[PDB]
Amino acid sequence: MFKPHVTVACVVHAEGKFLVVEETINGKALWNQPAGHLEADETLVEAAARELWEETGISAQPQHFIRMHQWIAPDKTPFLRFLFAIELEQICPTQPHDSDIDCCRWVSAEEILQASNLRSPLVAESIRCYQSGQRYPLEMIGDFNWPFTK
Ligand SMILES: [Mn+2]
Ligand SMILES: [Mn+2]
Repeated sequence: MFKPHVTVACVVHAEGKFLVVEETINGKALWNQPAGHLEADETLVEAAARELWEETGISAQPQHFIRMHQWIAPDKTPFLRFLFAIELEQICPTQPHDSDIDCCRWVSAEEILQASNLRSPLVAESIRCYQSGQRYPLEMIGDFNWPFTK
């Protein structure tokens, strides 16, 4: 049965900047949203909150649903990437709990769109969706008669 990879990602915004994670991937440092795979017996939204925590060490629940992109990666690996928005009042400290993460930067929209080191083109598209003002309720992609405790 064809299954596809399912990932979650978060636009995090505060004081006019966005949070970005810097991973080194074979020798170069790239930027992504905080993003991750969805794991088993997990809610998308739950998954987004864990990947945020793991990649940045921020405790925050995703606040809205921006959009989902379905795309294929350069090596033909298929994705359903669920994108979310969180707003905070101010830039908050960060501390990744994942080894693969080198660091977090808080950066302007135009730095992300001009940047030549993005992990994929969805990283800038993401900022383009955010900026369109598109958001939705979390309930758009929510769970149904979930067996486990939230
Ligand atoms: Mn991760
Ligand atoms: Mn992960």
